[PDB]
Amino acid sequence: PNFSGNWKIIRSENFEELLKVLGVNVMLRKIAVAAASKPAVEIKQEGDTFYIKVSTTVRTTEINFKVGEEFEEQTVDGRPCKSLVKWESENKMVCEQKLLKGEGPKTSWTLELTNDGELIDTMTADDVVCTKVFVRE
Repeated sequence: PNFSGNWKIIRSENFEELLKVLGVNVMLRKIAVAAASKPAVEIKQEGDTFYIKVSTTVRTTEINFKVGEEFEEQTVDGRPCKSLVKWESENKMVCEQKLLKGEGPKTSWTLELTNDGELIDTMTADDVVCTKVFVRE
């Protein structure tokens, strides 16, 4: 199995709390939760090399990485970070993030494919876990 495709969200849990624990103000949180309610997610996987584009109503990020090699991206609250993805198991990658500037709560993300073809995206900030689930278009 593999991750390539266009993915549409089917479940989202705890996203506002994730932003809240990173100090995001209520006005910005409300805007962000609504903007991300139906994101466009596109993944192109070539072996261990990934391209991932995520677009909300007001923001669009593009990341390019190979498993095991550091790359620059942003945290969920928009801070530049150096990231590193490893395979935790066959279907599941986990990313540790380190801020380029300053300090803050520990943040990470994981992406896992299930046998039924779902993509589970987990983001952690401090002690808060946000889970989103997607299916292929």
